[PDB]
Amino acid sequence: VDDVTGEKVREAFEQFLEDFSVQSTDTGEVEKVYRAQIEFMKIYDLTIYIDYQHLSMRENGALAMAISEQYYRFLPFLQKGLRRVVRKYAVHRIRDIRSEKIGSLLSISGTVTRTSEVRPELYKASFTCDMCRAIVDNVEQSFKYTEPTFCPNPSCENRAFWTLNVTRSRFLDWQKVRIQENANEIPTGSMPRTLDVILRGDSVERAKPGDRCKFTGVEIVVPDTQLGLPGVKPSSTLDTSLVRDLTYKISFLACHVISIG
Amino acid sequence: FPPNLTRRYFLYFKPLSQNCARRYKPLSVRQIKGDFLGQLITVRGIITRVSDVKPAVEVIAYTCDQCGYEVFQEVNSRTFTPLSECTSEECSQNQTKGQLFMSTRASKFSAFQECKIQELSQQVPVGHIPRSLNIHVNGTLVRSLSPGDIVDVTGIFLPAPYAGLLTETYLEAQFVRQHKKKFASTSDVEERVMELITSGDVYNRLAKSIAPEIYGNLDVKKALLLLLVGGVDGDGMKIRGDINVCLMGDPGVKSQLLKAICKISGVYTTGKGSSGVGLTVMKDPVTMI
Amino acid sequence: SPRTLTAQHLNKLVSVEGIVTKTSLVRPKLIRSVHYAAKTGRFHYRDYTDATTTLTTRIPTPIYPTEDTEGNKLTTEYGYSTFIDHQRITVQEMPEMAPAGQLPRSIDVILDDDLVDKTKPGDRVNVVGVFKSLGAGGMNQLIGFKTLILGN
Amino acid sequence: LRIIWGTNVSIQECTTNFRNFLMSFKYKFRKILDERDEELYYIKQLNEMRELGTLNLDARNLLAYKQTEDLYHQLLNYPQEVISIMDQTIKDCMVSLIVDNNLDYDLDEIETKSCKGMRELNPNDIDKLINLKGLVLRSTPVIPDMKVAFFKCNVCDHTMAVEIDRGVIQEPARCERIDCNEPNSMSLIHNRCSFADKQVIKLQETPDFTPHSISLCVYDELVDSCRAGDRIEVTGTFRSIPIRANSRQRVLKSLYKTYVDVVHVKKVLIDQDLAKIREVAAREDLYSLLARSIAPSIYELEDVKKGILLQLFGGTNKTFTKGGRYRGDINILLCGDPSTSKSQILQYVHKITPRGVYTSGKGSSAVLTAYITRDVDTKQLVLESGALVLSDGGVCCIDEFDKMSDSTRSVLHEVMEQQTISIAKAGIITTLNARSSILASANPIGSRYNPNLPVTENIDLPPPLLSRFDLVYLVLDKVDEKNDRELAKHLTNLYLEDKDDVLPVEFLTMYISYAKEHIHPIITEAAKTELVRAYVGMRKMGDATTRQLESMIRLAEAHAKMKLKNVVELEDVQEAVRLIRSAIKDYAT
DNA sequence: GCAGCCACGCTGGCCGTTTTA
DNA sequence: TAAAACGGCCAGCGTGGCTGC
Repeated sequence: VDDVTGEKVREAFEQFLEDFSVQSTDTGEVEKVYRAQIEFMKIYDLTIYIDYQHLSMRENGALAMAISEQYYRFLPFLQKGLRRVVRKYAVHRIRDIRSEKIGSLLSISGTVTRTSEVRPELYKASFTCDMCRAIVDNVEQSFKYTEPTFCPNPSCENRAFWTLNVTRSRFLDWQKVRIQENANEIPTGSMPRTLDVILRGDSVERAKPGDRCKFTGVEIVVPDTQLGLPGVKPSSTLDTSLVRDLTYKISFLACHVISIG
Repeated sequence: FPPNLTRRYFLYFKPLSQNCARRYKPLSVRQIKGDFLGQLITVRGIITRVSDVKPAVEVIAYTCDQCGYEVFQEVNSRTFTPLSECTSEECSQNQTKGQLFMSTRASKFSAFQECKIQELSQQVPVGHIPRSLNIHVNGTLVRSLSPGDIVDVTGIFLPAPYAGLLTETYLEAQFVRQHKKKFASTSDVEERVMELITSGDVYNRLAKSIAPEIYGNLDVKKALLLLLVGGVDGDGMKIRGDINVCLMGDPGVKSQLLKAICKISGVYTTGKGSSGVGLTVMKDPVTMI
Repeated sequence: SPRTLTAQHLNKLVSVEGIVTKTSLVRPKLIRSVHYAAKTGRFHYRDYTDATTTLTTRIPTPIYPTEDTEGNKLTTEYGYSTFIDHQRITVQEMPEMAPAGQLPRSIDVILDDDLVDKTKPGDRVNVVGVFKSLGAGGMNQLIGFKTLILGN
Repeated sequence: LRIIWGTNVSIQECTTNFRNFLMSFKYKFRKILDERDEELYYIKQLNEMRELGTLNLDARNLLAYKQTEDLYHQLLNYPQEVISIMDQTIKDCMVSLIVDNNLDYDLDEIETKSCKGMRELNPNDIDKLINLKGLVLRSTPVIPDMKVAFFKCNVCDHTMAVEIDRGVIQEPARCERIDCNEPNSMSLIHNRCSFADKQVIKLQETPDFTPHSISLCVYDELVDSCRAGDRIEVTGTFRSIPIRANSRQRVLKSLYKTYVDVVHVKKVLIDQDLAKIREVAAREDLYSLLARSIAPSIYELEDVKKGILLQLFGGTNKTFTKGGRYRGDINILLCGDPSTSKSQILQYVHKITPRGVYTSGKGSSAVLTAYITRDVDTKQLVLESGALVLSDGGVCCIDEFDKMSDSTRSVLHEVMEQQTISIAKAGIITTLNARSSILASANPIGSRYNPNLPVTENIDLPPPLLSRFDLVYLVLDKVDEKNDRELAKHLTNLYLEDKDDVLPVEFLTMYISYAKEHIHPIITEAAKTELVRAYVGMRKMGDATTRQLESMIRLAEAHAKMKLKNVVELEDVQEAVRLIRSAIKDYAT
């Protein structure tokens, strides 16, 4: 279902980037600007620099109004298409955030406050039991520290478990800053509002407290004092003794962040 | 259905007066021994830090939603525990049991509120610190006790269940007799006011009557009478009917008149006795204020 | 004296002198429970002890009872159920009696029912009682065997 | 008849009775009102819902209407379902009206769409309608809320879903090769699932006729439907929900926690006047009519009132090609002897300013700016803007300017010169600009300003900042009798009854706002001749600097902004210079 | 060569064991 | 000492192999 929709969007965007990028003539860049971007990346070995207008150029927004709604749905499709290209060749504010904005693209500007340290990540759990073939590598990486997989195919069972291999993996570093809202848009008698933002990967350390920036359109929500909030707090009683309950909050994630302003 | 589940009413006991006891009780908090639990007492004191009234859950309804019955859980303790999926007579002896949940409109509540009573500070020993005590209020008598008053409180003395064997006590109120009857609650007023007017030389007698315990300072009493008057008030500003007269001079005038102003008119405060939070934030009690 | 009070001058009746200081709070304690059964129309009886009251190492019997034998509702009663107050205070020795130059050191003595709130912080009091040591001294799960004084 | 098990209502009597109400309203409230266009409300309002493509209602339409009185108490007792049935039959009325043309606004998609207070409120009122008022304290961030869940699996990864129930979400054991033969473990994605929006806002009331605060739990459509500090009346229904013990287990404590689930908000991110503006603009006596109508409390300081008028029409914000960046800010302080009600004048200025900030003396520090403080709920240190940031655009008001501290009044050099704020500590190293019209007042050393004495001497101000100001005024005491008679007759009339001139209260207020962007006064060549002509005579007094020249050029164009003049004129410059010269002739002593 | 009975394997429910407040 | 969670112990159901018709 989503595999088919994302696969058609994926093939059309792969054809899009494989088509012309910029309409300009020989005076300047002619064509294959994103192809020259990857060759520029081959010169530097870092990432991708994408425009919203260039993605909006080929399908006249048909493909843009496909990605701008559920981007979170289309992350691995966008990575797999770029991966096949590799093997083939080698603005709003905090008030504009709703639940319909999850997965979609929206740009937010603001005021940077309280930079944070550098901490590595994981997303490569290689955890298997006491059985001889202890060389698995869980393809899970979600927002859960569940290293050992249940069903291996050794003589070991699901309860047989051991630690995750911290030596055969690919990690990344990141920081977590909390952006403040501008003081030039807050009304009178109003205190500033806060919002968390996550800076992932290569674009790390670009932050500076006290700056105006433009952000990636994507957005996430992280699983979790929000007890007795009140609100109907869900539980995980599956359909058939007695799990935890939960109450979340809106967060933010990005991959391309320019720091203009 | 149990008859306790369908009540809609309440019952109040009634204390005996001392006149018939004379023919046929003034206790202190120190006199409240922790051995009179279950007995009938009568105390007096000062209402201090009155909490707010919040609803008390009494019985819990449980909708079957499958067999259509109603399960009921009566709770008289502070806490309780959740029950099973259904306790219907038809959900039982069947493979598919129901699934219940509570209900609000079928449950029964009751008025609940508590406060603290401070000692009279006249019956306190010469080298002790006055204690206080918690009194629970329920039902009709709720929202009827202002803090910082003098009242006769009657009740029954019951402990509460919770290092292993420490019994924390309280009092359940039964009758309220308030000393110092609140005003504004005209006949008896003009019964003395019309006589006061026809008394002759009223203006000098009025200002002469406020704090007559000093000698002299007649114009000072005139200023005190005018401070006691006050009382004054489109697309502009109103007028404040407040007077602010300062006093300079020393020394035999010095607190004799200063405490007397709050006597005739009042919280007496000093310099260091009030901090920056005193004359103008605490953890909220039982009921971020 | 509290200075030479430990190890020996132990597990006996000791006469202690000193100053009344830092009086604790007054809490009452339950001893004898009265419970009424509805259908039998009878009363019942149940007691509980702690290490302050028995003076002898007896098996502690702590939960408030209901539905004991047949299914009769053990409605508890009051008034007739007994209670006794409880209090603990500290007494350091007299400061002039101290050695060459030091901060005086102290212990505590627990009172009983008719003697609650007899010492305010700040007086001169002679005390006669019994040196009682309670608690599992670290053999529970690092220095234990905390002390107090009873029979006062 | 249709009936619900727990309630006593029906589908059709409610539907037809609501349709009866939606087809009958003839100003019945005026029939009770006795009247002291008679078409029903819902036809026109349903058309405004219809052609615009765009629920709650008030109370008097159902009281005056005799029918649906039972429907009133049914909604009063069961608001949860009656509103849904009302929207269903309103949708049906939309379809009953749309069959006239059958192509209207794309029928499928439009088809798809205070007696007493809180303290008096008994717990008996479990599910009732409560009319309340008050103010708003703060606003929590957005809380998400799942409406439809999301599930996946492991073998070929089927991803069916189910929705949220009223309290929990269920999930089967096996989904691939359905709920049989236990093939693999079900996956759960709590980010592919649907959500909702909910926000909690705590409110404080103003108990008209101990303090108490209330809260509420608005939803999707009511997100930011309230601001903080507004006088909002609150319509809602009471709730009460249990709480856990020690936030961990299922042992529910007694005394359930209660809240409010609001319905309607009283909050209220029932051009053409320009010709009248030009009529008054064509008046010859505008320079006296506009200034005289500003403050009817004082009948003097006409030059000062004119300067105050020009404070909002101050200069032309001229930035050069490279560098320059010269704003139109002007700052004028007035001072002098008491018994002038100067503070009431300044508060009136604070009232005229749409974003006025009225500060005072000895309550400020450098750290009116840099309001950095600690957070409470998140337990962090959040940097906040100061009072002058609230003055960004407009006029600020400061009292007792002579009584500032060492840090206070020294920060003002940056504002008078760069009109910036320099933040540079460990938290944030970043500057920003915040322009305003600084205006203040103070009192001299001597109770009476004596003559034959320097003005810089009898004022506790630093002389570089003293001449940095635009214009300095002097208020002196007069020994007359005539001004005291008009003073006491004027003030006696203002004091009596507790309250031949045209007094526009709001014409000037919108005139300045209209003239701020639509008026750009130009200062061409013809004025420079008179400028140098006046400037040589100005420079003749010595023993006058370029500071006074910048004062005259920013004050002449300020008057040119007045009376809607996009160019400069050789005239209006004489009194522009003379306004400064009146102060200068006061500097003889 | 096919059906019924017995033996072995798999699935579901209840009781026992462990830790925090 | 009580309550909650997970593992072990006990009970019920299904499939394959062996025996009889």
